Amino acid sequence: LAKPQNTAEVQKVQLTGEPVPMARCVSTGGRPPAQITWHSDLGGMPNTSQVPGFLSGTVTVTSLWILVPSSQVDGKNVTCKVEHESFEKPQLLTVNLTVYYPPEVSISGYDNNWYLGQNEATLTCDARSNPEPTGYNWSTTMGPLPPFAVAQGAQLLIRPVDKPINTTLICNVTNALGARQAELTVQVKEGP
Ligand SMILES: *[C@@H]1O[C@H](CO[C@@H]2O[C@@H](C)[C@@H](O)[C@@H](O)[C@@H]2O)[C@@H](O[C@@H]2O[C@H](CO)[C@@H](O[C@@H]3O[C@H](CO)[C@@H](O)[C@H](O)[C@@H]3O)[C@H](O)[C@H]2NC(C)=O)[C@H](O)[C@H]1NC(C)=O
Ligand SMILES: *[C@@H]1O[C@H](CO)[C@@H](O[C@@H]2O[C@H](CO)[C@@H](O[C@@H]3O[C@H](CO)[C@@H](O)[C@H](O)[C@@H]3O)[C@H](O)[C@H]2NC(C)=O)[C@H](O)[C@H]1NC(C)=O
Ligand SMILES: *[C@@H]1O[C@H](CO)[C@@H](O[C@@H]2O[C@H](CO)[C@@H](O)[C@H](O)[C@H]2NC(C)=O)[C@H](O)[C@H]1NC(C)=O
Ligand SMILES: *[C@@H]1O[C@H](CO)[C@@H](O[C@@H]2O[C@H](CO)[C@@H](O)[C@H](O)[C@H]2NC(C)=O)[C@H](O)[C@H]1NC(C)=O
Ligand SMILES: *[C@@H]1O[C@H](CO)[C@@H](O)[C@H](O)[C@H]1NC(C)=O
Repeated sequence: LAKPQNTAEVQKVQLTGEPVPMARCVSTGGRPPAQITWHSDLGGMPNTSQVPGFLSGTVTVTSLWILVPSSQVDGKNVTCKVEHESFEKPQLLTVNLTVYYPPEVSISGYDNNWYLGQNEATLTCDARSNPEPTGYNWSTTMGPLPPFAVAQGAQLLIRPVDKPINTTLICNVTNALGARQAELTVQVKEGP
């Protein structure tokens, strides 16, 4: 028998409809051939294959992990387990998935309890994409931003109001692949 060594890269992927290979794992020069299995919180479909090795009697196994690409998987871990009767213990190889996609946006920092004459409250335009977003843009459903709302990069500062107002905000985010956007209505009364 022969002790074979192995590798594993990460096959970068876009947002195609079909299930494509997102991670490869390979054990070259096995005798006998090695056993390759995958383990992770988000299992899919592993497709294995093998070609003759270098020294007569050996075999190199090449297994790829196929899955239907999706935004929440970017950054997640996938582990390949190469087990063979010649190692001290089953060897473990881990890859760091990668998926490019348009920006998914949302706005936080608003508790329906906004009243007249309060202190400066600021909202953040939460956005998760790959690769990182290149530009942020604030505007209103009416066109230009009201005078009490001054834009600050990826955040919008809301100053004190003298009289009640209404305005649905829009955060247009642009990264290297596209440009998306969120919506959001905000109110300020008097009450107590
Ligand atoms: C901010 O807007 C509110 C109302 O907000 C409401 O929802 C928004 C998304 C828009 O669709 C608005 O058009 C809509 O009003 C203003 O106060 C609202 O005024 C309207 C009419 O002036 C009130 O209509 C009432 O409807 C109820 C039943 O739904 C009837 O019982 C009443 O008789 C009356 O017809 C509406 O009730 C009232 N909304 C609230 C929550 O009180 C508000 O004036 C505006 N801000 C400022 C500073 O003017
Ligand atoms: C897979 O690898 C990627 C990058 O190779 C990892 O992304 C990295 O995520 C960490 C934490 O989530 C980021 O580190 C933090 O950076 C900020 C700087 O903004 C710093 O303030 C923090 O103290 C911390 O160091 C890191 O920026 C980010 N890498 C890149 C290139 O953006 C990802 O976590 C890996 N995924 C898994 C499942 O291991
Ligand atoms: C694993 O993938 C291989 C190819 O990587 C599949 O082989 C294909 O087989 C289909 C029919 O089943 C053929 O139409 C293709 O030409 C083959 N593709 C290649 C690249 O050879 C194989 O079917 C897959 N294994 C399993 C068990 O599904
Ligand atoms: C995801 O994979 C990374 C490696 O890319 C893991 O990082 C290891 O963390 C352990 C314990 O924290 C360390 O002993 C190792 O040194 C780290 N690996 C490297 C190469 O530095 C991480 O544990 C994994 N996390 C998840 C959630 O899967
Ligand atoms: C968002 O910003 C991009 C970049 O300039 C622009 O082309 C696009 O028209 C904007 N989208 C909307 C809905 O305003």
